[PDB]
Amino acid sequence: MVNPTVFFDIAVDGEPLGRVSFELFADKVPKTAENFRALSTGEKGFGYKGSCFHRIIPGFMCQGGDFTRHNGTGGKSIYGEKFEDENFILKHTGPGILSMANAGPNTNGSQFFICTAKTEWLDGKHVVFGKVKEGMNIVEAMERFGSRNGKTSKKITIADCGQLE
Amino acid sequence: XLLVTVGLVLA
Repeated sequence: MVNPTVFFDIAVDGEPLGRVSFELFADKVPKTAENFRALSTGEKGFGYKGSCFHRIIPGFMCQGGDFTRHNGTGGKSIYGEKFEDENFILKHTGPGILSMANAGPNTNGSQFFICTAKTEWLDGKHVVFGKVKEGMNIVEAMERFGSRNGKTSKKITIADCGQLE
Repeated sequence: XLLVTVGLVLA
């Protein structure tokens, strides 16, 4: 068993920026890691390709994963619309942590965020399931288009994504 | 504030 690695190719108003790859901790949170892995390959017939990062707050995080409404209100899991908080073993310890957005206990869908700082106030409330493995410099580049209120100044999209390993 | 929610985004 080896944890899966998936990648996103990021574009800024259609111009390629670069590739970010992620290691998913399927050994600790198998169900949450599976959900993100299948949405990155698009194998259930829907997923992250073509979707955008709709909320980026510099020094905090980049949020995305709404492939239905595209505006921060949608997305769904591969298990139905929402699923349970699998566990909170891992914490939001620094830059590069991959975690699930939600609207309270047991409401995980497809929306996720990549932390650019330690955000310990989300520990025990948001399930951590991966980390940036390569491409942290592309995540830093993405922050330049965010704002204190979250609106981005450019359209940041997942031009392509898939599983590497 | 600094939350990451889906639906009602708070301060």
